[PDB]
Amino acid sequence: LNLLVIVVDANPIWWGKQALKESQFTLSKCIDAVMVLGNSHLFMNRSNKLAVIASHIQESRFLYPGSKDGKYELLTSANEVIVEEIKDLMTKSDIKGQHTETLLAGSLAKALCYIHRMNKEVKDNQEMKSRILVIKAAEDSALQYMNFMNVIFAAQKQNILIDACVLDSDSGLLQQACDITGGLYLKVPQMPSLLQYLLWVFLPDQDQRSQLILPPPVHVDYRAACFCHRNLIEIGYVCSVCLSIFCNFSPICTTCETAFKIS
Amino acid sequence: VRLGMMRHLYVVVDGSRTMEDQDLKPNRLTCTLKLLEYFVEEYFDQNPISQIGIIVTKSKRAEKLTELSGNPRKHITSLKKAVDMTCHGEPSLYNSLSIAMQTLKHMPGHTSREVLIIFSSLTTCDPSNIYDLIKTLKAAKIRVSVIGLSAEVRVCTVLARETGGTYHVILDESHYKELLTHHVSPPPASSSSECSLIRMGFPQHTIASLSDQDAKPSFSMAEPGLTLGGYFCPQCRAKYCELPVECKICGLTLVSAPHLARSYHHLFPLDAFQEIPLEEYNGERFCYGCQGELKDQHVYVCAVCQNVFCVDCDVFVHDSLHCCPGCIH
Amino acid sequence: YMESTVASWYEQGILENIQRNKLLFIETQDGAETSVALEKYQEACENGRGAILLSVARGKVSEGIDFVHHYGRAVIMFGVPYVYTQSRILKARLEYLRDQFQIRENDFLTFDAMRHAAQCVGRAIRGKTDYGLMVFADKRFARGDKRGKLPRWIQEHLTDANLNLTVDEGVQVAKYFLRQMAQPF
Amino acid sequence: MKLNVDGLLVYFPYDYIYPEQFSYMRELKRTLDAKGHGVLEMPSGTGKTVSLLALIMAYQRAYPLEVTKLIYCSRTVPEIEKVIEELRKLLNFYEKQEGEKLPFLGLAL
Amino acid sequence: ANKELEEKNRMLQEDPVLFQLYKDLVVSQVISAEEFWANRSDIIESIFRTYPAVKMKYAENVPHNMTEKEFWTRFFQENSNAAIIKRFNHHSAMVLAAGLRKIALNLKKSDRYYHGPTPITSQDIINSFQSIRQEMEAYTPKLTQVLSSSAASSTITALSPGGALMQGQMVPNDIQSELKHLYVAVGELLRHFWSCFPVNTPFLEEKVVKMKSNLERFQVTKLCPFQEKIRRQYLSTNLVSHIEEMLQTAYNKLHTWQSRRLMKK
Ligand SMILES: [Zn+2]
Ligand SMILES: [Zn+2]
Ligand SMILES: [Zn+2]
Ligand SMILES: [Zn+2]
Repeated sequence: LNLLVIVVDANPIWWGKQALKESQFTLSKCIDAVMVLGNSHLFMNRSNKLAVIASHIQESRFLYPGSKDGKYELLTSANEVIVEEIKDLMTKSDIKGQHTETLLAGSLAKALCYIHRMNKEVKDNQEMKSRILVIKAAEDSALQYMNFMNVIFAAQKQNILIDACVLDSDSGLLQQACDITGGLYLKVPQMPSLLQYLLWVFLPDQDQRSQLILPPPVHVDYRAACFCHRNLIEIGYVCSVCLSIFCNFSPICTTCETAFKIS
Repeated sequence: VRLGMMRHLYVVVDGSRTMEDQDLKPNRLTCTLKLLEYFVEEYFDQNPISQIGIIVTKSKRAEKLTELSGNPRKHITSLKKAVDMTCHGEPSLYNSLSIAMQTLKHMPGHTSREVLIIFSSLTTCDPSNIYDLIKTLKAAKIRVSVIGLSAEVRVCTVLARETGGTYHVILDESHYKELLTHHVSPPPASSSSECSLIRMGFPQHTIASLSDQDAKPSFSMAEPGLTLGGYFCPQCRAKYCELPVECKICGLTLVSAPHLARSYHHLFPLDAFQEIPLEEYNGERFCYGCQGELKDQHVYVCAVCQNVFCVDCDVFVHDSLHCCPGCIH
Repeated sequence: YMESTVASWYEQGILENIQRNKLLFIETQDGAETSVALEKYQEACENGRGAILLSVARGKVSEGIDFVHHYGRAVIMFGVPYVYTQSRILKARLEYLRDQFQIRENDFLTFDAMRHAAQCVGRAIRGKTDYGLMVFADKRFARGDKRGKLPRWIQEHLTDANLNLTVDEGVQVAKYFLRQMAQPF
Repeated sequence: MKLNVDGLLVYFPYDYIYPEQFSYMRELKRTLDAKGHGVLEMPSGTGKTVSLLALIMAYQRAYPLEVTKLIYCSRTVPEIEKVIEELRKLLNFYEKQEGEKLPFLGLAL
Repeated sequence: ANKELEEKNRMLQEDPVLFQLYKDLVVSQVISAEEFWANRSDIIESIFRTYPAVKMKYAENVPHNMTEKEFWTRFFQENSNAAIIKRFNHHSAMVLAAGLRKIALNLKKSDRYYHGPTPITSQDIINSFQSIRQEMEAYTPKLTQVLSSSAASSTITALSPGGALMQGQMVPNDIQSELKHLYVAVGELLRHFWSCFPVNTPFLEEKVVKMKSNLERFQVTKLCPFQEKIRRQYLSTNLVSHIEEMLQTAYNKLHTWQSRRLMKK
């Protein structure tokens, strides 16, 4: 079976900027597209299961743990729960000018441990191939690099595919993240037609991904820079403690304070 | 506590007759090799900059099964090949340690030279006394941490404690897994250990410039066919198939930023979360980590974020993720 | 008796296999050879070769020497130590004890055997809590009288479960006990 | 390590003593108080020497007239050397505790 | 002793690649071969080391009008009872003699890791927050709003190989071996040329060898382009330019470091 997890980056600052701009695309339509994708994923098979996480500047919250219109009961429950919870989360939110960058590493950590819990609980008879369909919507924060890299490596070890679906911006950190675990990287330039991209590129599971034509991976610039400048550097002088990429040879690296002996 | 991020480790395996004895459920040698494959892969996955080397000792002679390398697959293939090894003879600690010392003597001072002798047959027939070699080992600051099997060998006990390594004996297969997984992590740097800056090079993946114009065809550098694109070197300018790898010309380590980032969690260990069985005014039925009801009388909490985590959440966080999800916020 | 057993093992292939597995040293009446053999035995114990020191219970080496950690780790007792029943000095010493102080001849003989065995087997526990096992390859020790006359500290540790283990079972339990003692406190 | 033995207070150099040591010391003090010859057995090759010597020294301090001196015999000279080493360690510990030299003499023939 | 000659004879045919490259360095007469190497049963043996008496007997009784089978036969061949014990004691002693030959870490800046090497009004947040709060008072518009046929067709055309977001030769075989061999030769000589190049080595005897190696660079790169010319004039297809980059970059390093040395002087 397959356990899909949709990590939606519903950043109020950026989505409300879109709302003020009165652009055609809106967070409501984005949520509807994600809902349709999840419904289709479960539609694929009974054993398949899904979950949803929404990201905010403060924290990240799960959007998912009759036939009034003649509807499938389970998908109806999914629609109702996600709609109600997303509206509640968006309506209620404190204001903090100091912190405005969208948070994604914590949401991904929650997704990873949730997948681990489900893998533990599920019977050993059936093998579960989990996936994380990250949908970024705003620029990433520099300070989150370390934790995001930790969670990416944990996902690599635990065999989960991070399929990135960044839109309106190309996050180098996120493309690097999905490249490590082999997840697909699609940058949709037509936001209104986003759902067609999901039902083709992302929706097919790892089982059938190899035997299918999908957009080629984007080249990844594995840049390095010294802690002085944050500029690209091809040669780094790291020590045996900090393991930090530096500018030039120095008597002692500041982040270490070690008694380096010249020679 | 200072930790040596870069370490050249030699896993000395003994092809002694005693390995024939099937003390463990499968053959002893087969079990050791099967688990050592996992150890090698996990060691590379937890220390990309580091490198490993296997010396197989049998019939009083030690042979380098695989030289130092940064490619786990090559070592894994060597293990699979060695699974069928005859396993007849008697080991020689002097021979094995001398081979390891010969290879590690020219290694850089900054890196931590380490040896893990998986000792199976308690006997040690050597051409020369090993107590003399112990002095050279201490002078060369090569850490040696023996792991004995079904025997508390006295010479190896003194070897480990004098050279700074640790000595252990296998209680069972499950404890063997724990021992090797523990040895995976970098050892703390002691007073004798010294740190020094090491030259590093960061290559960038490159492909055909524009529609195969002014292309850079090349086959490989350690039956490789032509490659349209790949990794390169700042100085070698020689195409490399996979990273990280030591330069075949420069002698400088080529490694990308994520490989280095993989080792920061060692510098930043996660403080253990106090285990409180009682609810302790925790009215949140759903576990914050996994958003699942706490079916057991156990809770974990940090000293900063003060969040709630269940048994599985805490175990996974301290084992693999090496960072607290909510406490990241 | 030691020489006869050694000769039989030499005629068979057991002795060569023992030599391959570990070095073998033997005791002789001459003190110079005894001292040289023990000096080499200590170095063998220090090194990984190991050593198997064959000696006699009445030998002066047994009483003089003291075995500590990584020395005489496993003390093997081949046969209950009994003096020859022909030496007439012991006949006076023994029948006089029977006549006066009223000690049975068999009682005193078994006492002389058990005291000697305890002397020659109690060295491994010298001090510093150094592990070690004492194996007595003789069904006679399994008899209640021998166990009763055995020192209290050894006997109380001894149990009926391991009282009369077969050779293979004894080897397995020795391996397991050595495993347990290998790990730290 | 000062042990409040039933008879009196007895100094001891090492940090801890096993319950068998307590039993040994109390039985030995009982024999000395009775001032009658007796026999006892203790397993450990070492440790018995230090416990016995400490108890005898403390008893001598408490009742110097009761016991004139201690005559401690061992099988062999190489063995009795270890005993004199133990006695030297005990005397150094007691001298450090007291802060000054005391009229105590100990020797091996 | 002609130890070098013996080693050359040993490796003449045992290892093909080593001798192939060493010979190649001389085939075009590039440099002298001196610098090449300048810069870079059981039972009888056990008895031999076990019994010194057997060693002396072998030395005195070296095969002379006799046979090794007879020598083997001579091996195995209360007075006898004590001899056995004495023999084990002496033999174990001889074996043993033969085996016995005569910091807590502290840091001042940790946020540098939080923002690693990866590179990079107030009322606007309020306006966006309120607008997005009022955005989703209506939900479940999926019936028509989420997607439209025209946009779907445009997306499929884009996913087509000629569309956006979807961009979309082993002819030579024998040339492959020649290219591999040339690359191996370049690696072999670049190894010694770069062995001490990165290190400054401000010593006379240390710098002599780098000067000699730098001249050897000219001398080898003299012959490389001739084989390049031979290969080039075949089809003028599938250009091999990666080899040129190594030589040109080595030359650039050589000349730049020469200029730096002159500047330091
Ligand atoms: Zn540092
Ligand atoms: Zn290079
Ligand atoms: Zn949980
Ligand atoms: Zn926390």
